[PDB]
Amino acid sequence: IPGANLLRMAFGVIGTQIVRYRKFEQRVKNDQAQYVSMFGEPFDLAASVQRVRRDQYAQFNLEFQRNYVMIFANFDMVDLDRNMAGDQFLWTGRVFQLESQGSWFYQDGWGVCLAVDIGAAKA
Amino acid sequence: MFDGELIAKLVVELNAAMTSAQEALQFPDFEVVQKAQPTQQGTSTRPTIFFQKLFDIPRGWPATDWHLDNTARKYVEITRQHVETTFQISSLHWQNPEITHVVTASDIANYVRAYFQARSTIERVKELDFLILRVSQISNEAFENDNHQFEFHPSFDMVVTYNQYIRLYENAAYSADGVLIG
Repeated sequence: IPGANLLRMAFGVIGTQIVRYRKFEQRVKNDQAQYVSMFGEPFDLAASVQRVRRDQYAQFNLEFQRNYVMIFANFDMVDLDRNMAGDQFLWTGRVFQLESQGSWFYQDGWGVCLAVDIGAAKA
Repeated sequence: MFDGELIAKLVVELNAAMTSAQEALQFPDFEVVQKAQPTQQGTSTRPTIFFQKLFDIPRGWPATDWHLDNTARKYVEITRQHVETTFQISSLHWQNPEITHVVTASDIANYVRAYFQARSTIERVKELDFLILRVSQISNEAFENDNHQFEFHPSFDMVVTYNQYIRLYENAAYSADGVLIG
């Protein structure tokens, strides 16, 4: 049934991991016509993280392997609109591009590994 | 002079140019690397310079001069060719929108081009047995980058002229005689 969420009751069997999730509120300018955004109050979320396991390429001598992650979470998260995306980090900052069945009960996600996190016990 | 000496000299000159440009524009740090690495490598997340060799132009008929070796009674033939080579210079830098102090990759490329076109640098590099012609264009190109973030890869090409030497052997004659008929 598309009523009670299946992911919530499935999380009682497989087992999950914990990530920190922060949402987007607004963006401003930096006298260069470049948007700079701000996020607010990161919180702890329970999600199942999967793999898609990238392969690299070349432009010229530049290998540029892009890092990807697949995440399942019972949250109504958005990747892109006339506004910004959301963020997360299992160990390094990440950002996703997809959508899922949010308005019924659950969603699943994506992720591209940005370089690192600030530190201080993984802020 | 061929390649190894030329590449080493160009690397030293590029290092000097970055050493100047760092105080000129206040970079965090820099690195100079060659494109087409023979071994698998990963790029560096710092202001970087890349160079590569495209092609060569013989530029003129070969010129031969003769040197005589008295002990072995042989001419050693020396042939000199004045070659032109084009090197492609490109840079890479990522823009952090939050910092207020702004420096662009195209800015670094422009400064590097300007350094090589100055009279003082040409005078200094003359003793290194090559010279530089004019540079006519710098172009910005945008690509998606591995982190799905738009980025610029400015580039331009540079021309250096030098001499190539080859050495060979030839016989020698020491006398002449003839016959006259009518």
